[PDB]
Amino acid sequence: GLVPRGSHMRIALMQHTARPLDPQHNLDLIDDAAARASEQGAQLLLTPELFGFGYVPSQICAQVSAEQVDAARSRLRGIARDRGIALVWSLPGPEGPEQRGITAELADEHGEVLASYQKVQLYGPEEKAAFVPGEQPPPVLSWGGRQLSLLVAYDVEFPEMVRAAAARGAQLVLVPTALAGDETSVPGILLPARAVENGITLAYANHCGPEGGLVFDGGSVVVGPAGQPLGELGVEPGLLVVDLPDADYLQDRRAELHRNWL
Amino acid sequence: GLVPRGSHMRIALMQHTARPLDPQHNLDLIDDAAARASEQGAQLLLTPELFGFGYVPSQICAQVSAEQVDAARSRLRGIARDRGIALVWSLPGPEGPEQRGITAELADEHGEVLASYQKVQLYGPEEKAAFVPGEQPPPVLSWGGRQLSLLVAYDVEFPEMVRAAAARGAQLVLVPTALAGDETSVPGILLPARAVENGITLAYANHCGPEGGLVFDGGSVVVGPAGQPLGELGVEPGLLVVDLPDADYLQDRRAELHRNWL
Ligand SMILES: NC(=O)CCCCC(N)=O
Ligand SMILES: NC(=O)CCCCC(N)=O
Repeated sequence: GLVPRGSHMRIALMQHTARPLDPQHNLDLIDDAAARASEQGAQLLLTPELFGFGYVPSQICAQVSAEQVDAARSRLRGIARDRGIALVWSLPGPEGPEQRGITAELADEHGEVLASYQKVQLYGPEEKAAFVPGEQPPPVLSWGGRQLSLLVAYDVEFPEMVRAAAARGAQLVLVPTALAGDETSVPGILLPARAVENGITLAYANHCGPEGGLVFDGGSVVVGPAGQPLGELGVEPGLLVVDLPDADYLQDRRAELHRNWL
Repeated sequence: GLVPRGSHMRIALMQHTARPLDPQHNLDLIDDAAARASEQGAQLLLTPELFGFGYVPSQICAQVSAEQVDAARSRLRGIARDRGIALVWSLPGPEGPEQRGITAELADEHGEVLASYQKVQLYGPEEKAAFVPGEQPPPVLSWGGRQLSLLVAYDVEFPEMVRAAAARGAQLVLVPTALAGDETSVPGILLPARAVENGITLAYANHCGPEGGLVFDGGSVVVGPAGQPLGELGVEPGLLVVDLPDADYLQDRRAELHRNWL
């Protein structure tokens, strides 16, 4: 509807099926989503993990060059500009095939990249074979009047990763993902916990449908700091649009002890 | 019912109202529970936080001497013996009023204390004024064919505390608690997450009803490693009896990085 009294940030999440190794098609889909999100008055669009090339880690590593990643990145910056909306995307990193990870980046409505992050927790043997894990903590930055951060997919399943973002001041954690296999406890159990245990909002944007030998769950969701869904999708493609409203675990935690016990 | 094929541990949880500063009454209640649990073939009974003196931290600190704590402890060891069942209880620690914390201890069916733990995360100003926080990680020990551990109440709300137990090999985490205020997201959201994110079982034993200026939630529960309740109580007093059946987060986690980011 209309932007409410008492909300100063409206976000959008893209849920859709990508075609493996067809970035012209996948980027066209993000362009359409960015246009529809901007038309609904969203200021930011979050898109799923590796969407541009499809979630096909072994085939990315074998077939997708650094020049082809750079061209998709350049076009995504163009979409943020031409559609006038901040965009979070996830591509392979910019290094060579054997040296790059899986990334997430935030570009503003001018097409400038404000923040970049390399996925720390790679999932399973195919990712671990195709990508190098990140070594840096998630970034946190002011945008639209809140502290935003980025994490990718499996990352958010580790309470430590979200705690790292929140400990640096994050209020809204944006998470491109690619979750298949009817893993209902991730959105159902883990994500609400991450939100509650840190007093933060998390946005989780998944693929859906048949893609790269898997069938993705959909279930994209924005979870508020009480653990409740501010909005959620089912299994079908969709554009989720949400207005964010305007125990103190982060202070009580004995971090110095905890760091020695992990 | 009968002990099932495929289960070699049956546990019991006591949910009840304590009377503040009346350990003869409160220990009589634990004695009754221990008798009923043992009659149902349970090998261990878990009881709630500070049950013996009631959950009244400021009044414990002001009125309950080290000799009176020691006498209750001695009697609880007697109950484990006389009723022939392992018992987990939670009392003030054995030091002076100004030096003690909140503890949990496990005694075997012979009345010998196998493990002791001092609550690390104290909750709110009254606890923090009445008790000294623990400084040690949770203990983990073989008993009944599994690795058992202990945590207390608020502790379990910190993913780091349960991760510490699981990283030392815990399979079943036993948690005396005192949760009031209709805090449904603790049993509803956090506990299932703790179980899933570590692949462990957690038993959570609460007070219920009117006690010490609060009304306790009940909602005692045993949560399995899929995050599902193996058994649970509502708001009324009860004895919950459960048979325990016979992503690899603990291996994937980049603990060395995580320890620097908390
Ligand atoms: N792209 C990913 O990180 C997939 C995460 C799957 C995690 C899970 N728990 O099944
Ligand atoms: N005895 C306790 O540790 C009370 C925990 C209350 C925690 C909560 N989240 O409200």
